[PDB]
Amino acid sequence: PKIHYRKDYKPSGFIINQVTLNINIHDQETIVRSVLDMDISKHNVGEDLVFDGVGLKINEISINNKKLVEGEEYTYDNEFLTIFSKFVPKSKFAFSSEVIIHPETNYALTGLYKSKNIIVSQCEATGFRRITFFIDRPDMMAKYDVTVTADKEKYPVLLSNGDKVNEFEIPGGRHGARFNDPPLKPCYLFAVVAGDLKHLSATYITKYTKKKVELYVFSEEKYVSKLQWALECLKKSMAFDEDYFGLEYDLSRLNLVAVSDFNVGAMENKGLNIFNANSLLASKKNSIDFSYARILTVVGHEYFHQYTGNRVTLRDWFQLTLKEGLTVHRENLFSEEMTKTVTTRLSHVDLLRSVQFLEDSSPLSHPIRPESYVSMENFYTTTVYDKGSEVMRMYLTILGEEYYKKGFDIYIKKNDGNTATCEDFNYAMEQAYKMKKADNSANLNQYLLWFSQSGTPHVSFKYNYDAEKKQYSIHVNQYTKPDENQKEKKPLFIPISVGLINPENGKEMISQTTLELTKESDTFVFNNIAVKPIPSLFRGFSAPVYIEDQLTDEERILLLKYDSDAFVRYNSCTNIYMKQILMNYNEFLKAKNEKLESFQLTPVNAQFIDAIKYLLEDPHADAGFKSYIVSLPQDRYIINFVSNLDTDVLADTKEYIYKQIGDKLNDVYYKMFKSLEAKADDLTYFNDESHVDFDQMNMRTLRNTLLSLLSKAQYPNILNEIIEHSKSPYPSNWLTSLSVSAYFDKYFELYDKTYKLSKDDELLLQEWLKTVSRSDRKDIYEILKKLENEVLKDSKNPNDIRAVYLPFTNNLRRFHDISGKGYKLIAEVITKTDKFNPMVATQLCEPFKLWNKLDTKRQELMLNEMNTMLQEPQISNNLKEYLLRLTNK
Ligand SMILES: CC(C)(C)C(=O)N[C@@H](C(=O)NO)c1ccc(Br)cc1
Ligand SMILES: [Mg+2]
Ligand SMILES: [Mg+2]
Ligand SMILES: [Zn+2]
Repeated sequence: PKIHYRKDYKPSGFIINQVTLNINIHDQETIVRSVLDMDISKHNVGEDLVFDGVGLKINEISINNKKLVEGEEYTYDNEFLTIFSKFVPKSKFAFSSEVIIHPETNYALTGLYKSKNIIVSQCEATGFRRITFFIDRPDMMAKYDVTVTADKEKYPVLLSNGDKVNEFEIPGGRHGARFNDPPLKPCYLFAVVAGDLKHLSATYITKYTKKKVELYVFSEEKYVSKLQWALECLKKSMAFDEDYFGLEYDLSRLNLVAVSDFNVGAMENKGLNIFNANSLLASKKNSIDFSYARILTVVGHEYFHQYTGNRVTLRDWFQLTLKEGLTVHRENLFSEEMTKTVTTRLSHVDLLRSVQFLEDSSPLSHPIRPESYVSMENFYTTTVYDKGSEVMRMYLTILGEEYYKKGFDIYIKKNDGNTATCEDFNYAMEQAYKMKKADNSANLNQYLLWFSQSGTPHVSFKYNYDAEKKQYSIHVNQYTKPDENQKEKKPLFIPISVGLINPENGKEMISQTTLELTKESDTFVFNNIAVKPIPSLFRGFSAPVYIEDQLTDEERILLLKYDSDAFVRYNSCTNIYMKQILMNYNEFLKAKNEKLESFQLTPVNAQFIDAIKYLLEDPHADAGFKSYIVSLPQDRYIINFVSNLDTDVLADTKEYIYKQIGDKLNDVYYKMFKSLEAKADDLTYFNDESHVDFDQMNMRTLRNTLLSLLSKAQYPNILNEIIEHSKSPYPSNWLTSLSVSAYFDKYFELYDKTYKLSKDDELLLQEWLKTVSRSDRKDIYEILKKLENEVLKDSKNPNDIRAVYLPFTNNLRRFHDISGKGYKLIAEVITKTDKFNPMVATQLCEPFKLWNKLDTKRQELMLNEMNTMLQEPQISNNLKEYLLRLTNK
């Protein structure tokens, strides 16, 4: 296993100036001819010419139109093409090759592959080497001239980067298209698409240069009517980057293409973005509400890459977070502006503090700029993406909007058309930091620790108030637990957005303030504070940290009701919940350990329940926010606070807490579920695919959340509401009716009903699969078997496999069955999947990420299955490295 190190970076001894491709798609094979106009770089030391080339069938290779003989002049081991230096020229030369590949049987979905009836490429990060020989690394910038030929019947639409400069007929019912893309680009941004595609189109005129940009969105003919929202999101994305960042699109045309088989969400190939179908296609009749936020973010994400990723690219893959973390940040700013709901920001924080915090306290923990990798695909992580985004967002919090836009502009102008590192961005921000602080002595050298230091910082507080002097103090410290990456952790630059709430009237006591914590501990003092305040800390979640507010539940309730910041309210609620959960957990645990005949449980705080009722009944309060407060924290958030987690005890704990709150508020829940119906399920714009109301969708989220609570509680005659719910035109509703019916005898009745509604739409069926997979059923294992035999079968579609299994993995009581059969089931799916798709195989390993946080029995069970997987003779490099790191080997 070759290990690559960040410290070992050095420029290539070679240069690739021009790439001339001929791609020749036939029924049984695809022939790829490539001419590389190359040169010798100043870093050259007469070394062998080594190309990346994975799974290529060599017909012939040449240097300056002279054939190379195998063995005497070169060797090829199906991974590297090694041309001995004595046969390598010392000036400008041309390398050429003709190889054969087979997209039809490429089920790894990397390189060139077939998705249903569409030929499509995926080259990031190391996919281009699976198409032809190349020095497959992002710092090898080249010009591209690409010709694609194919059967005209089967592949009328041909697409690649750049401008289409020629179209021509070919004898035998074939045709060709030539694409010239003069601007330099890394090879992972190369793309090609061939198929019977249908499209929607529009013309966008840029804000400043008034340039006409042709926008095209593609899909297979059957789903062409699901492209409308995507086109709207693209227009929105272009407008936002113009309005916020002052950035216009520089090309004549932008294509978006949806394919059914895709490993991730989408890919930002220059002028040819390629999407997972579930992240581009939607209709109000055939999609759940989440699809609309999903498509908005993903279309937005790929578009913002055009500057942060494409025009300013990476020096090496260790700088991945520079384009991904920064683009997610831009996507988040975009989404918050478009949705105009507080739940947008809350949803990102909810994701980070559950999934990413878990990762960062697991053996897989890494900094957003990793120090090493075996398979780069294994580091496209929530750490690199989402913690990266938070690190990028903190710049904005520190600098403020005005100076952040100035610093960002410096970064773009100074690095446009070039490769860049994380240091380059921090430099640009430091320039704005100097301007803001009004002295050239200020620097952001400490901030670089955010890129290099792994683990989640812990921030705790102590408060003091002197009523006589009207003086308030906030004593703060930070701490990061040592791990396998850093022996000693250093204090980070932590920006703490704070407010001070007057507990008597709920008003703000000070103006907007961001405390800059740069030491291990500090004391921030405030004068002229009339009364003892309740601190509103880390407003907007201003830093990716564990917050320990040290507030009483009384104080947290007051913030929940009266604070102005959405997150702090949300977090105060979260902290009240966590305290309750941890208390009841230990009480349940001690009773189990000591085998007690009787014991007591601490009831849920009555004033807390009163506060929930208060908010729920407030008509001016946000429906989305309401759905969060009636929901306990994510299991993966909770586990970060519990050692040797007994999943049954946690399940017991949650059930007790929900029942306590339900026994008081169920009537309020039902009353709200009925009153929200009119606005939530309004059909006025059901046939307008460009009209999306995120507030209305939040109301539906609240209704479906309340319905779930009422169903679990077996509320009187709630089954009637469930039946009526199944007749709703909105998929979010009638799929909800399926999952909540799990607690009734009518489940399999709705199972068949919803299946018939879903079966004729590829994406809708996959949502149905997720709904079934996540169903709280005692017979879920029998149900999964039914899905495998009747629906899933032999499908190699990642959307299909992930839909069937991943939701089930979050079933706290059933997946973590003490027999370990849940662990055995997924390990079998992982090993099975690994034979044709290593990336998705590692994706299916997500349940095992918390293995060492569980009780000793469940630890042993998970560990056994992972060791079983590790001993599979044909295990991929991706899966092997992932499991080796996860199990600390
Ligand atoms: C769902 C989400 C994580 C946002 C995604 O699609 N990421 C892309 C990406 O960054 N597109 O620009 C992605 C692309 C390549 C690889 Br390998 C992994 C993830
Ligand atoms: Mg091959
Ligand atoms: Mg299919
Ligand atoms: Zn991206």
